[PDB]
Amino acid sequence: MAVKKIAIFGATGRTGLTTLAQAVQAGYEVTVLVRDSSRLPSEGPRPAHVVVGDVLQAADVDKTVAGQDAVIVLLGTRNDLSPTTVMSEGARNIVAAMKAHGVDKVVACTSAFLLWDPTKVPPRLQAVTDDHIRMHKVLRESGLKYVAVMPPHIGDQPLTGAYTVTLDGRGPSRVISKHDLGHFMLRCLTTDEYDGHSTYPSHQY
Ligand SMILES: NC(=O)c1ccc[n+]([C@@H]2O[C@H](COP(=O)([O-])OP(=O)(O)OC[C@H]3O[C@@H](n4cnc5c(N)ncnc54)[C@H](OP(=O)(O)O)[C@@H]3O)[C@@H](O)[C@H]2O)c1
Repeated sequence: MAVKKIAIFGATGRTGLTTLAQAVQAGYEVTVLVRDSSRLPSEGPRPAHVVVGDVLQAADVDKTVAGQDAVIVLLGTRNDLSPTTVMSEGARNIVAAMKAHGVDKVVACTSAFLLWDPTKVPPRLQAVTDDHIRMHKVLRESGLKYVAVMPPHIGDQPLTGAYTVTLDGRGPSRVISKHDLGHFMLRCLTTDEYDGHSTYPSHQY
């Protein structure tokens, strides 16, 4: 069940690339903000609008949010586990841009670790999780219609469209395919029922 319009942050990442592809195939008119467009597939279905810039730069974010109906956030740091503020700085700029333009809907990916007992989060992942927590707080405090997508391990299994979604939020499987995760990000554009909730998509493959 697919849908049509939007801006994607993090479209060049693992989940971003398939979310972008699914969004264009679905019929969405998609804008992306990318640091470097050579990381978009010079092949795959082409976004309506590519803007080159940095989510840390407010004016770049403002340009990419202008005129959108909703915002999808798949920012991340790849396999870099170092301390970072990119996601929380990005979220702050996204919130400011959404407020200025009257955009209300943001679907943003952090991590299922925000649903764990904090004493059980793997220490090596704590610096990244800290910035996920910072980003989530920014989005919660914004008062915008915010779906918090908190996935467990992101796998590479093909798209099923058959995953489960648990609200607020633990969840019985510890994996979600990147393709199913992107499918779910876009599904969240089709309904208000997850707004203000945390969501944990998962599946057994
Ligand atoms: N198992 C897992 O890996 C797992 C589990 C749970 C949650 N998560 C979280 O899920 C999210 C998505 O992960 P993923 O692996 O699909 O993403 P990823 O491969 O880490 O991609 C990160 C994306 O963010 C973009 N980005 C980074 N810094 C930026 C900046 N300053 N300005 C603009 N764009 C920037 C990257 O662009 P560039 O291409 O220019 O770098 C890329 O598009 C991440 O937050 C991750 O921590 C991951």
